[PDB]
Amino acid sequence: MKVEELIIDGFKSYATRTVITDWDPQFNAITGLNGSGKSNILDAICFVLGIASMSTVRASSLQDLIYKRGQAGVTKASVTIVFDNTDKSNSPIGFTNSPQISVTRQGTSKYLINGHRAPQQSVLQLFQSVQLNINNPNFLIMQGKITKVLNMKPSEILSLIEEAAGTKMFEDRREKAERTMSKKETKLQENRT
Amino acid sequence: TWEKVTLDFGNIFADLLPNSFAKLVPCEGKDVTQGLEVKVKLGNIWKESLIELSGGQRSLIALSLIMALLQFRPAPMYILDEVDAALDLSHTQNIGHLIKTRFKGSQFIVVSLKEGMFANANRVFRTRFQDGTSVVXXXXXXXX
Repeated sequence: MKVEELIIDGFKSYATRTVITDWDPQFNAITGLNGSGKSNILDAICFVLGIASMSTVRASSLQDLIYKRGQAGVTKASVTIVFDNTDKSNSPIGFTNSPQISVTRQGTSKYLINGHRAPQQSVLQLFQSVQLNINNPNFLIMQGKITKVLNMKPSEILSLIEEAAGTKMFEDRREKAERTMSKKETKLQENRT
Repeated sequence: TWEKVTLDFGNIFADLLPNSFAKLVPCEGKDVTQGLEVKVKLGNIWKESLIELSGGQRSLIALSLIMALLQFRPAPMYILDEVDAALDLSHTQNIGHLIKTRFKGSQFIVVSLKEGMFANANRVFRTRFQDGTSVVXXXXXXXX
């Protein structure tokens, strides 16, 4: 569940043409004079997943994800990712014999399962080897710009955040649905009697 | 669950912000179940809330609460949005020290807001830049 290398390309206003390595589990800082080449792969993950809370990624057409859609040299939405499974806990049943994987995605008509024409699901596997569950904001993606939103928060939202470990509202809604269903079905049982 | 979060709040606020720990005390004479507040402290002195804190020391308690929420579902990847403007470089170095001595197993990176900052970690991504994505029939007789 540890990223090894990230060699991606195909985006408009940032800085390609090298690979990053040595993704140690603890410390890989960010310091430079040009911000165009510091942490933009996170921005790439933003359009990979499609987080709609920030406007810097959502536009009229998605083709802004490519390097100027082709009028600058790169037409295909190229992204190459080599991911190795350091641990066996993030590997589901049937994926034990595939710790290392290399996925390329585009030629922006369709994606590539390891180089075979297929739908956009490939990118999911392209991030599957590091347990990056794209359903929830958790699983190494980020907590996000909520850093600047959680200021001046009352007690009720804090209690909600603390109960989010149990989600008592979810079970309460499920129990309310169960109660309505059981009322209707007990009326049906009375009709049957 | 509330006992665990209350016992965690103290150490979480104590380790990151030095000499200032708090407790998940209810708001106004109630129980933690139906109400809870925070008594933020400014280092050595003991004040009521984080309103008197600076911007950097406020982002510190913000990220401490973020880590308290994320510790239920951990993940070895952290991102900080270069909020060392109001804070000091030495305070951020101490924060990184506390991270590597408490948050072992968490890749810490920074998004570039103000260039030329956050050199507190051992490894750092340098600046090499070109075009697109960041990088370093007798029956009756018998019967009757």
